[PDB]
Amino acid sequence: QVQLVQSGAEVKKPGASVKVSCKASGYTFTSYGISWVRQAPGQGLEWMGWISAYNGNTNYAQKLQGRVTMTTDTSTSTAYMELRSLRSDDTAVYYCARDKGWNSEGSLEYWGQGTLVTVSSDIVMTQSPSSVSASVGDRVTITCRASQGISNWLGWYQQKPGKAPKLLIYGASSLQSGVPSRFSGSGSGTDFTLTISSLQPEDFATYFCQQAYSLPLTFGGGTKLEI
Amino acid sequence: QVQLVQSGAEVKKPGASVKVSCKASGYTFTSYGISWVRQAPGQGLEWMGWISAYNGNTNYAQKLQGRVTMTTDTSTSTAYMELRSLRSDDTAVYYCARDKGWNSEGSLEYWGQGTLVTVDIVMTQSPSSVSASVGDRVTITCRASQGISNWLGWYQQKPGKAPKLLIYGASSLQSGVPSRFSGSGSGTDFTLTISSLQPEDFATYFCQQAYSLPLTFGGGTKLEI
Amino acid sequence: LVPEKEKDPKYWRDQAQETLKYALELQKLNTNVAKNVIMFLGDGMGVSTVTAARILKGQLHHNPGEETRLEMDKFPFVALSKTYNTNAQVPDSAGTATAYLCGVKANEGTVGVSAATERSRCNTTQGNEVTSILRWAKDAGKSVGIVTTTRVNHATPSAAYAHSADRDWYSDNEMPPEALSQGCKDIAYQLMHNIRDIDVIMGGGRKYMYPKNKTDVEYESDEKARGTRLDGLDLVDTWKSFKPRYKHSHFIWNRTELLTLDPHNVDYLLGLFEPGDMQYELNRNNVTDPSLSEMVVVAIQILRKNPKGFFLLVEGGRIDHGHHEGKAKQALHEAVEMDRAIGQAGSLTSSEDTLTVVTADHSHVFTFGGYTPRGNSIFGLAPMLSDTDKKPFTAILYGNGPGYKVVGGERENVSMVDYAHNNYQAQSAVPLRHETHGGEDVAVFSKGPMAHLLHGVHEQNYVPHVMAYAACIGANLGHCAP
Amino acid sequence: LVPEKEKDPKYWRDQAQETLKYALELQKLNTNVAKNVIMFLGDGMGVSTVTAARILKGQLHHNPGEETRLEMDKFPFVALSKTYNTNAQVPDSAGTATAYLCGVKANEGTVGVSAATERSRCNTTQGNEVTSILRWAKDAGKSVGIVTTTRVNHATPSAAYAHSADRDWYSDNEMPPEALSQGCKDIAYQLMHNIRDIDVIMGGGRKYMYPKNKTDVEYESDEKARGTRLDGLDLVDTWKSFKPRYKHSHFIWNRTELLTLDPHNVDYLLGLFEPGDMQYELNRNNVTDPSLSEMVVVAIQILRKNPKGFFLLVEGGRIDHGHHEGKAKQALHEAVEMDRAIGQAGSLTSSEDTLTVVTADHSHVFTFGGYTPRGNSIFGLAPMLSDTDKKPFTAILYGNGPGYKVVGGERENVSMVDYAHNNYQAQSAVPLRHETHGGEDVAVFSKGPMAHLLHGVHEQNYVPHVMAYAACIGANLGHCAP
Ligand SMILES: *[C@@H]1O[C@H](CO)[C@@H](O[C@@H]2O[C@H](CO)[C@@H](O)[C@H](O)[C@H]2NC(C)=O)[C@H](O)[C@H]1NC(C)=O
Ligand SMILES: *[C@@H]1O[C@H](CO)[C@@H](O[C@@H]2O[C@H](CO)[C@@H](O)[C@H](O)[C@H]2NC(C)=O)[C@H](O)[C@H]1NC(C)=O
Ligand SMILES: *[C@@H]1O[C@H](CO)[C@@H](O[C@@H]2O[C@H](CO)[C@@H](O)[C@H](O)[C@H]2NC(C)=O)[C@H](O)[C@H]1NC(C)=O
Ligand SMILES: *[C@@H]1O[C@H](CO)[C@@H](O[C@@H]2O[C@H](CO)[C@@H](O)[C@H](O)[C@H]2NC(C)=O)[C@H](O)[C@H]1NC(C)=O
Ligand SMILES: *[C@@H]1O[C@H](CO)[C@@H](O)[C@H](O)[C@H]1NC(C)=O
Ligand SMILES: *[C@@H]1O[C@H](CO)[C@@H](O)[C@H](O)[C@H]1NC(C)=O
Ligand SMILES: *[C@@H]1O[C@H](CO)[C@@H](O)[C@H](O)[C@H]1NC(C)=O
Ligand SMILES: *[C@@H]1O[C@H](CO)[C@@H](O)[C@H](O)[C@H]1NC(C)=O
Ligand SMILES: [Ca+2]
Ligand SMILES: [Ca+2]
Ligand SMILES: [Mg+2]
Ligand SMILES: [Mg+2]
Ligand SMILES: [Zn+2]
Ligand SMILES: [Zn+2]
Ligand SMILES: [Zn+2]
Repeated sequence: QVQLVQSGAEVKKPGASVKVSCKASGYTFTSYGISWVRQAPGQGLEWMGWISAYNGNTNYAQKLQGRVTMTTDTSTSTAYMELRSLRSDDTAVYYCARDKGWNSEGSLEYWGQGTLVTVSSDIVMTQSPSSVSASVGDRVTITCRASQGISNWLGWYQQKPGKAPKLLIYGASSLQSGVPSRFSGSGSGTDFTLTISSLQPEDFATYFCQQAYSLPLTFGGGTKLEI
Repeated sequence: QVQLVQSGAEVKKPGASVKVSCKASGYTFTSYGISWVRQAPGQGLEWMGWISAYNGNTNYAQKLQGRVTMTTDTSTSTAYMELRSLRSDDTAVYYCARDKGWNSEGSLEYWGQGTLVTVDIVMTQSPSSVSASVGDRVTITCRASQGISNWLGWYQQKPGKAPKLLIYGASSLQSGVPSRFSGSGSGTDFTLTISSLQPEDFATYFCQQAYSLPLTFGGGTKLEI
Repeated sequence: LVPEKEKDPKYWRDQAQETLKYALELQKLNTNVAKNVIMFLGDGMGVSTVTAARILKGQLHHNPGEETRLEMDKFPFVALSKTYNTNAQVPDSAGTATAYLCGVKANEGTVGVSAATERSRCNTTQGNEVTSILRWAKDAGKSVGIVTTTRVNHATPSAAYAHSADRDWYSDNEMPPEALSQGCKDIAYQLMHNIRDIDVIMGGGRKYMYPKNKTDVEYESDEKARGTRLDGLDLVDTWKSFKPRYKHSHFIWNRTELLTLDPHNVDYLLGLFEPGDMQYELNRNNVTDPSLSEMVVVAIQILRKNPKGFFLLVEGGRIDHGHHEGKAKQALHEAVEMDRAIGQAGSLTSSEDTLTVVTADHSHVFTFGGYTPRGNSIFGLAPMLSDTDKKPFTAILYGNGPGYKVVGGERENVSMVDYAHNNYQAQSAVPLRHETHGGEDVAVFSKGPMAHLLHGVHEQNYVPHVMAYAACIGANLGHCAP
Repeated sequence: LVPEKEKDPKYWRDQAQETLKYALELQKLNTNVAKNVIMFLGDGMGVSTVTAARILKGQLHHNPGEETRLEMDKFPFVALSKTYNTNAQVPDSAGTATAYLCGVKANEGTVGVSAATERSRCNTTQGNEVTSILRWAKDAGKSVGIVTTTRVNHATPSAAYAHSADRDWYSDNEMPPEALSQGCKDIAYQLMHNIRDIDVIMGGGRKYMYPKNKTDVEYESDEKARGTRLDGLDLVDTWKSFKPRYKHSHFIWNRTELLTLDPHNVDYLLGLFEPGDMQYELNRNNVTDPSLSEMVVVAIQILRKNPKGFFLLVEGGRIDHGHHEGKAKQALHEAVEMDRAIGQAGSLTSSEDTLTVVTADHSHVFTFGGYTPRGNSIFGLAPMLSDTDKKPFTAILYGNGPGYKVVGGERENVSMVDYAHNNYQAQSAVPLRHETHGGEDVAVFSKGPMAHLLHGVHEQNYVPHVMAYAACIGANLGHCAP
């Protein structure tokens, strides 16, 4: 099926540029855009921008503007990031993600395997609680609140330690194909809820809520569902 | 194609019976009947009867009744005709002929090779003998003693050959025949016309009625060169 | 009414899924050769008439009727036909019959001839004749048969054997002397003379076959049932004299004989049961006149013996008369009887080698509506009174006809009369003596081999060009060519 | 009147043979996956209306018109649909719209629900709701477009996004207090708060989107064009609040803005051109009102950008309004405009991967026919006078309506008045304020991939399922199975 593969690690020096490549296979390259996400070690997800593979239009985050260059090559079906003037706090894991469709370009469906790079009026999304504990077979609920009304543009992601995030619910009410029906999502406007009726031993991970209303895309703080 | 094959020549003596077999191939045997025709040496065609291959019903001529029997065998697809008490005037050529369809059993379409054996509505034909050159136009008239509607058939016989069906219904041309031949008339008088004559069209022509039993053949017109 | 079982969406979803599965399995086309062809023809049977007949058939068995299925609704393929004439915009009977039987559109009032002829002129029909599908079937060795509930020399059946410049020349009594001088022949003479070996003929019109002033066998004292021919020829005697003496011809004229005969010993049949048009279905006599179903069954049994096949033409021709007179109950009842005959005929034959085509020649101005509730009788009043003159009105209405009633400046109060009678005429817009035809397209239902070639909206004369293609008869023999 | 070329039988024979050859070539079934689905819907377009429209379209170009072909007559496949409700014998708009858009037959007067709900009762709606084909298309990633010449919250369009127990609840002003007290919403609110990602919306109804007593833009001094919402909620303003800030939304309201857009720079479009129903084609304005063809073209150009397909619902719903008043010219011209829009839309797309279905929901009691000659104007008199009262009568007649005129005790003498006017009402049989519906079956024309599954006489709710099977969306995904 659809699969995205990146390059190896890059041990750089301050002031030196770094290039990250992501090659996709299993679909028509020009029909979907590619977004780029960053995750610091032990902190939450961060967004950098995206590039459309049909017309080449690019969007960059305002924080990292002037240092990120995004290019695409449809002949070999690859997407490249170039980053310049590396700082001491640029060490992270960089992910290339693919959107879902035509107008659902804020929902990152397929994710890359992650490249570990080591260096030598935005909508604020709040998530509660932070360190909820439970047991197998129980029912748990998690709440996500936005600073502004975002209609029904919200997505729920699950990330286990050492693995890429996985899309679970898009639109705050629609379950992604292949996800078990145990998970449920509800709410609209400002407050949203994600509920697990029957917990399982394979559902212990960290959960994020991401809004797709206005740029830049913002991820939730993360709720650690421990055992 | 459809083909009918008979046995060889049979010589007998008066009193002894004779059996003639006709095997047909190329069609569904039970869907059509078989008629038996006789031709004496030098005279015209004569009719004996027929037998239906579906139900087995048989019809025999009044002249030869009490001596002709007809049987059919659909397993091997054969028709047998047996004659008894042969006389000095029974020497002739016997033909097995097949009808054309469901309601047309007076038109004998396919004919057998003819087996040589050695021991009513009167149909009139005019002229007795007509002579013409190649490329000319000829017309032959056939008259019936009674009104026969459109039931008439025209046959052609070259010397040493079986009769061939040309026109059935007095107005319809048989498939496989050139459009040069034409047929017209109705009721009591009928005509057969050849607009252009060819060297391969010199033969003897007969007209036979399919109105009422027995089937009667014409006297024959000899179209010489 | 809303029956309980219909209150669940699962019922409708399952019904639609089953219909989808059947239509998906139907994709296997039938490319056999149509050994037999059957053509059912309803005079003046549009789409409103079909719907009303379906509702009436359903309600005759104590049902709401809307959900029921006619015997012609189970025919897989449906197409639409344009019925305009060369000379007229609103069709006729003779011209349309020529169109769908001979394959060539023609003027109005002319049977069996092309459009180059002029109506009621003898010296312009020479060389303009066209041969119908009956002649094509008979020339290929097949059997031919005609079954009608109207006269055997009416426009619709006569368009298959006759070539006349006027449809009103039933016998020489109706032909003007100018036509007699110029050599024209009436329709009955052509029926008995054109094709001399038609196997089964069934219908009415027994007074056009006898010499003038000859008493009828059935009606002794009726002065309208006597003969009309001026030649002096007994046409049934002529018919018995055109066939071989070693075959069987019967000439039955009632129902007892029709039931007595066995088709295994009959080769030619001529049935003339009524002096003129056969009676209505609701006015029929059980003892002495047979229904359409019995006649169709006997005709099929007689024609089935031919190994080459047969071609049968059946007409339910009293729908047109029932509509013309202005009575809807009668016309709907002959529509139901026509459907019953279709079912009976389809029971006998097999769909693997038989092409059945049900069609109509035109449509009328019959309408029905008015927001009637579910299960309401089709001959009943509308639920609400009129909001202008405060009087009830029925559901069945006619564009024009003799039903137009006005009593001293205001229309008739329907509650004062028995609107459920057999001889009730629905109200109309403009007063006439006979309600006209209609220009709407007609529906053609078909099943059997090569029945998928009638798909879209097409002309009428396309109908007889496909049947002849399926049976390898006529001018196109490419179906069974090597 | 009898053109010369039609006087020769070879012409008709060649025409029939060419039609047969095309039908034979058509035997190659199209089993591709329908990426795009287009559904044209003629409100109240039966079988007489389509043939009358064909004649009128032919005569508009100085032709006899009978032989001319509409853009929907070139569609290869034609089927028949039965249009009864579960509550009423004669159909309605809401029930039939539910039937052919959701796949489940419903009561008379309720939109989007099943047959278990009672009209004008909001507590029976819960748990009895049914989702339409628009939701199935949207849930598969396709684009969504609704184009109408009537209000966007009329019965026919609202049966695709709304679940209400009454049609007449256009806005909260029109709902009774008992329904409002039970938390029951109107249709204008549900248009904006049910599917928040409808791509293209085209139609009228601009006064249901604004608070009460708010002056209009086109009509400043008109007191009938003001707002009606008692909630004080600006639905146009809240429509530009449920969409991402990086997208483009326009809200055009006239033709000058419509013919200035760049469909490569537009993602969501809402067009409200009239306070209520859009004007007739004869009464339309050059400058400030676009026709159906332009709106369809722009909608298709906008929806074509999606690489997964689109679903477009085009509704020419002024035919019903033209027929209800008894004015035949307006209805026929609306049908002609609908045909022109069909032609334009067919020109834009390709038939190899687009399924186009033209259909209707019911039919009226419109009839025409008086034995009119060839080439006669469809709005002209009949050739002969009446047999009874000796007065002329027109060809077009209605079963019932406001055209019933009797001046002093005798029906109107048509020869005195201008019967070719734009606002002339044909004579009828029963005097009513409004012409009713009809119970006839309707015709369904289909074209495209898997277009042959609509073949016989079937129910109305069968129509959507086939589309859901062809586009591989909905509850039956067996077309894509390996
Ligand atoms: C049906 O027709 C047959 C004609 O064959 C009628 O039979 C004849 O009836 C009359 C009675 O007046 C007898 O005189 C004849 O001898 C009968 N003919 C034959 C051949 O039997 C029969 O009566 C008719 N049926 C009815 C009910 O009238
Ligand atoms: C049409 O006929 C009905 C039936 O007679 C009329 O209804 C009657 O009206 C009278 C008026 O005094 C009452 O006394 C009867 O009881 C009514 N009968 C029924 C069965 O309703 C009706 O009035 C007539 N229409 C008009 C316009 O007069
Ligand atoms: C079509 O609608 C547009 C609305 O955008 C009209 O444009 C406005 O025209 C008025 C004229 O008095 C100006 O005052 C506005 O500033 C215009 N608005 C914009 C955004 O340009 C346009 O006039 C309308 N067309 C017609 C023929 O009335
Ligand atoms: C219906 O109206 C027509 C005309 O619109 C009437 O025909 C005219 O009648 C007058 C009466 O004297 C004649 O002078 C005219 O010559 C007639 N023809 C025309 C063209 O005006 C007709 O008579 C009216 N119907 C009835 C029943 O009176
Ligand atoms: C037919 O006869 C009429 C009257 O005898 C004559 O006027 C007409 O010209 C004839 N038809 C033709 C084609 O000559
Ligand atoms: C005639 O037959 C019909 C139906 O077959 C039956 O209802 C009726 O009672 C019979 N008798 C009469 C006199 O109609
Ligand atoms: C539903 O509402 C109606 C009023 O429209 C009321 O009469 C009825 O009692 C209600 N049903 C229930 C179960 O509350
Ligand atoms: C504009 O409107 C007029 C009538 O007001 C009409 O005649 C014309 O066809 C319309 N279109 C154009 C392009 O003028
Ligand atoms: Ca009788
Ligand atoms: Ca406007
Ligand atoms: Mg008739
Ligand atoms: Mg509508
Ligand atoms: Zn007719
Ligand atoms: Zn008629
Ligand atoms: Zn309506």
